Parts: sequence; C-alpha cells; structure tokens
Amino acid sequence: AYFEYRHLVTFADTNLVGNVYFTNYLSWQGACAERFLAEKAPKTVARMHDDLALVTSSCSCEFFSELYALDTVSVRMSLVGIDFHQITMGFEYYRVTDGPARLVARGEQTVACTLRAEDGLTPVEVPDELRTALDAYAP
Amino acid sequence: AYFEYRHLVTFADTNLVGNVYFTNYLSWQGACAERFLAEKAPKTVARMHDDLALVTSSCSCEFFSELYALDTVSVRMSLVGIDFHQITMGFEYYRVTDGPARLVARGEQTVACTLRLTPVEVPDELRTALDAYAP
Amino acid sequence: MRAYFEYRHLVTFADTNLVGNVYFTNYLSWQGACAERFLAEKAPKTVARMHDDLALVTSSCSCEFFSELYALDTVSVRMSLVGIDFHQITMGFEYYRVTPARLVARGEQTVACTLRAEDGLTPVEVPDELRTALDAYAPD
Amino acid sequence: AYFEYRHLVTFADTNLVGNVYFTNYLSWQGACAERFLAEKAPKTVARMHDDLALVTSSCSCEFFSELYALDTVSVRMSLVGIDFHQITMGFEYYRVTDGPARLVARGEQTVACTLRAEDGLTPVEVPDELRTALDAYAPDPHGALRPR
Ligand SMILES: CCCCCCCCCCCC(=O)SCCNC(=O)CCNC(=O)[C@H](O)C(C)(C)COP(=O)(O)OP(=O)(O)OC[C@H]1O[C@@H](n2cnc3c(N)ncnc32)[C@H](O)[C@@H]1OP(=O)(O)O
Ligand SMILES: CCCCCCCCCCCC(=O)SCCNC(=O)CCNC(=O)[C@H](O)C(C)(C)COP(=O)(O)OP(=O)(O)OC[C@H]1O[C@@H](n2cnc3c(N)ncnc32)[C@H](O)[C@@H]1OP(=O)(O)O
Ligand SMILES: [K+]
Ligand SMILES: [K+]
Ligand SMILES: [K+]
Ligand SMILES: [K+]
Repeated sequence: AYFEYRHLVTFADTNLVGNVYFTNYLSWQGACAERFLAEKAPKTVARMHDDLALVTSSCSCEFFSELYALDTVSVRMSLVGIDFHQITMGFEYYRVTDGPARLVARGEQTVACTLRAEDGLTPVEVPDELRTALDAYAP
Repeated sequence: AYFEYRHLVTFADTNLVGNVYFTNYLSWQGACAERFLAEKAPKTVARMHDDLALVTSSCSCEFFSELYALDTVSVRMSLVGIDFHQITMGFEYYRVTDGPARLVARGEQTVACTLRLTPVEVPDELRTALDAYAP
Repeated sequence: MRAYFEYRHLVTFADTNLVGNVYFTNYLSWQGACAERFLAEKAPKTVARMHDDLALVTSSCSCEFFSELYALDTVSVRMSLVGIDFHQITMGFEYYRVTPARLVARGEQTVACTLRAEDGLTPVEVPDELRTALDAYAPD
Repeated sequence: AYFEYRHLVTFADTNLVGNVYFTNYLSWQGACAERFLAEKAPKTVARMHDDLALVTSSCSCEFFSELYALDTVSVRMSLVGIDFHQITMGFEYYRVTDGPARLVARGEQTVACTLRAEDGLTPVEVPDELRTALDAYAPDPHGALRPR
C-alpha cells in the first residue's frame, strides 16, 4: 500500500557531478504528498484556501544509488505513523527507467497541521478527512 | 550607476552540462532586486509585509559565456524604464576575480505593482530610489 | 497550421512563493522540462550523443506573464518551433491553465547546439535527426 | 566553533504558506559546505575538477520555527564525525535578522568521498587536507562517565 508519484528526471534536477542534486529527492516528497491531498482530501485542500497550513516539522533521506537525467523515478509514499497532531510519511524511491524497479533512496517527512496566524503558526489536530484517507496507506 | 548583488555559484546552481542552469540567472534578478528594496526602499518593503505585491510581468536573459560552480558572479542592476504602474530593470552579469570583470550574460525584468491582484501606481519612495540607477 | 508538443504539470507548493502565485522562474524551468521530454520521445540519437560531447545550451530566453497560476492548478505548456538556423533552435511556448484552457503566459527560448571542445563550448550544426523531428512542429 | 554561511532569505525561497519552503534549508547545507571548501580545501577542490566527487549519502533537518522573506539566516556548520570515506556535518540555523540569534532549525548531512569510474562511484579515503580543515570545527572530547 503506497501512493505513487512518477517523475522524469530533468536537466534542472542534475548538478555538475552528473547525478540528481540531493534536495530534489526531498522536493519530490512534497510533490507526492500534494498529489495525494488533491486526490484524497478535497475538504482539507479547501481549508488551505482559508487558514489551514500543513508544514514540515522534520524530514530525512538516505541515498543508495545515483539517478541521472532522463531516468524515471517512482516515489512511493506510505504511512509510517499518525497521532492527533502530526503525520509521518515514509518514501521509497525506485528507478523504473528500464527493467524491474530498483530502490535508489529512502526517506521520511513529518508534517504538522496548523492555522496560519500573523504571529506564527497555531497547531491543530489532524483533520478527520486526512486521517481517514491516510489510514489506507498504513502497514 | 548600478546596484550590485554578488553570489558564490553553488553546486545546486549547476547542471550535468557542468555550467549554471539557465533559470538561476533569472533567480538572481529577484535576489538582486530584493537586496535593493531592503537597503533603499524600507517604506515599500514595509507595505510588502502587508498587501503590496510586486509581480513579474515579463523577463528575459541572454547567455554569452558559461558560469561554473565556485565562480563569483556580480549581478549589476540598472533602471531601464518606468511609468506610473511598471518598472523595467536591466541586469548585467559579470564573472569577477582578481582580474578584470568579464560580462557573461545580460537580462531584463519588468515588474508591476499590485495590492492583493489589483494594480496600483509605483510608490514614490520606490520611484525616487530607482532614479539613482537611471541613465 | 503548426503543431505543438505538450508538457503538463501539476503546480506544486514548491512552485509557489509568499504571494501565492507561481514564482516566475518556474515558467522557464517548464521550458526545459518540456523540451527535454520532446528530445526523449523524438530525438534518441541526439540524446545518445548527449551522453558524450554534445551539449545543448540556452543562448536566450524570455517569458511574459498574463494571469496567475496557483498551487494545484494544472498548466499545459505548448511548444512549437519558431525558427531554426544552422547551429541554433528557437522554440515558442504558450502556457494554459487547464484546471476550457485559459492562456496565462507566453515565452521563447533559443538553444545552441555545441560540442565541448578543448577551448570551450563550440557551436555545431543542428543534428539531422533533431532538425527533422523539430520540423514536425514548424509552420505548414 | 562553527563555520558560518549567512543568507538573506529571498522571495524565491518562500512558498504559499508564507515561510521558507523546507527544502531550502537543505540547499543551504550544500551552499555552506561549498563555501567551506572554497575557503579551506583548495587541493580538494582541485581534485574535484579531476575525478573526486563528494556525494550526499544521507541528510535530515528539523524545523522549529518559521523563516520569512527578508530574514537573514545564519547557518552554522560543525563536524560531527569522520569514518574512513564519510564525513558527517551538523548544522544549526539561526534567525539573525534583528541582532540576537534565535534557533529556528537543526539538521545533519553525511557525504561520501568517491572517485568516479566508468562503472560508477567508488568510495575513497577522506583527503588529509579536508580532514584537517574540518577538525577546526570539531567539538571538544565529551566522553561518558561510565566505569566498565
Ligand atoms: C566538507 C564536505 C564538503 C561538501 C560536499 C558537497 C555538498 C553536497 C553537494 C551535492 C552533492 C549531491 O547532491 S550528490 C547526489 C545525491 N547522492 C547520491 O546520488 C549518492 C547515491 N549513493 C551512492 O552512490 C552510494 O550509496 C555511495 C557512493 C554513497 C556509497 O557507495 P557504496 O558504499 O559502494 O554503496 P552501497 O554499498 O550500495 O550502499 C551504501 C549503503 O546503503 C545501504 N543500502 C544500499 N542499497 C540498499 C537497499 N537496496 N536497501 C537498503 N539499504 C541499502 C546499505 O547500508 C549500504 O551499505 P552495505 O550494505 O554495503 O554495508
Ligand atoms: C529542442 C532542443 C532541446 C532543448 C535543449 C535543452 C533545454 C535547455 C537545458 C538547460 C541548459 C542550460 O541551462 S545551459 C546554461 C546556460 N547557458 C550558457 O551557459 C551558455 C553560455 N553561452 C555560450 O557559451 C555561447 O554564447 C554559445 C556556446 C551559446 C554560443 O557560442 P558562440 O556563438 O561561439 O559564442 P560567442 O561568439 O563567444 O558569443 C555568443 C554571442 O553572444 C554575443 N556576445 C558575446 N559576448 C558578448 C559581450 N560581452 N557583449 C555583448 N554581446 C556579446 C554575440 O552575439 C556573440 O556572437 P558573435 O558576436 O560572437 O558572433
Ligand atoms: K511541493
Ligand atoms: K527572489
Ligand atoms: K530541464
Ligand atoms: K550546493
């Protein structure tokens, strides 16, 4: 059980070493999670037009093998854990360019639900719609 | 007269060809203009904390020679044109070293002034500040 | 008639800035993504040469922004051939919010074909495979 | 002692939430480490023009409070450890916009020293120049008081 985001690696993704610069693997976490939100949490998305902000509280990534321009990466997001305030998502990154998929990296991101206020951010509980949509991607 | 922004070219700035990916030259236009606002237009920057949004209406850039990681680029901003609503900035990009500065790129950006968008006229403080860099 | 090659993108939070719209350089990044997908699909021998000494480098670009894009919009980037000379290719881009289609931006990029030679990048004739593939997206 | 990278936060650094998009904190790790190489490890930089590639093997960051456009961030790098071919750097991020530093984030990155071969990356020993340079930013010994 995972939510998948596929990405053709661009020239912009690369750096002078010839591989994908490491921060792009973290960017794909947000792209993957945002696609999940659009497809599975429409009410939460509507609240993010008013005052609701989902913000990263931590993230991590481990890099096992290089990706190159014109590789295709499959980013697979699953639920590591959830409580009343925060969500931890796990990510596996597969090269799917040709042949069976090969794991090239792993990572994680924890997000907190907050209200946007003038003087900072106000933690709130995970919206029910989000919790329900995420329980499908659990172990 | 020009307003100068300097940047050590990072690994992230590069791509697999080995040079600076073209969009970063445009990014530096914003970084340069921001530095200008902070130093020269505090009232306008203050309004930009509230409802004033300076939005790009067009940009361009010409790339004459490569930049590489660990080069230092000097981005030099001048005023190309201004009317009641919009501002066009010119940018020259120099590779700087202990030798003579070498022109590697040149570009332009036009910004419109808006309130969150509703167009509004260029703030006076901003017009005054920019004329210091007019031809 | 002129055909276009389409690249679609779901606008991400990373694409946005504090104003809430898409930061302007991303429209230019989409020109590269769109062109690089065209190459993969339409010019394989050229791509293979790009594993060696062939480097396609931007010589100029431009974009003009008509209406805002926001996170979770989908943009359709439509690329056509504006012109080709011996060493250089100019591609035109129209950007539409789709997420009928509503025009939001329009831009251009010129790319030089080069080989990385002893004394720097050196312009080279547009490879025949790439000339022929691009011609499918030129005026009729 | 730390190695400092200072950055004026740009509009490009921000996102719709109004704060700095989280990946930029990681990008500053690279920019900081690069500036360190440019100032402190010229032989290593020269060999990187040959075949030496320093590649990220892991990274992490935790975000305690927001940064906004026109903030100035102080990114402070220290050496956590070195193990044969890998260097682990620690980063603390401070808002310094209005004078007194305030902690806003903390992270870490491990880099592997490698040589590029036709068949891929091969780990190689950390260059002495780099080891010595980074040791200037290593904390004093701090050992458990635990009799065995
Ligand atoms: C001052 C500084 C200046 C600063 C320096 C510059 C600052 C940063 C600049 C930007 C640079 C980048 O963006 S570089 C782009 C991002 N990074 C990458 O692309 C690096 C990708 N990783 C790799 O190429 C490689 O893993 C290396 C080279 C890091 C390590 O080589 P290796 O030791 O031969 O590799 P390998 O055995 O396969 O993998 C390492 C370990 O990963 C784990 N591992 C591997 N495969 C798997 C797997 N399928 N499932 C689980 N775990 C796995 C195992 O523990 C394995 O150890 P064991 O099981 O063998 O014991
Ligand atoms: C479908 C496709 C797939 C799509 C392809 C893939 C999509 C893009 C992927 C991203 C790629 C990048 O980001 S590449 C990174 C960004 N681009 C660059 O770094 C390229 C830098 N530019 C250059 O290296 C060069 O200009 C070249 C190689 C492009 C052109 O070579 P050239 O024609 O031999 O160069 P040169 O004569 O020295 O100068 C170029 C021209 O610039 C002008 N010029 C030069 N210097 C000056 C100067 N100081 N002041 C004024 N003008 C000057 C003159 O017109 C000059 O022509 P003349 O007066 O001398 O006759
Ligand atoms: K994102
Ligand atoms: K900017
Ligand atoms: K690209
Ligand atoms: K970097």
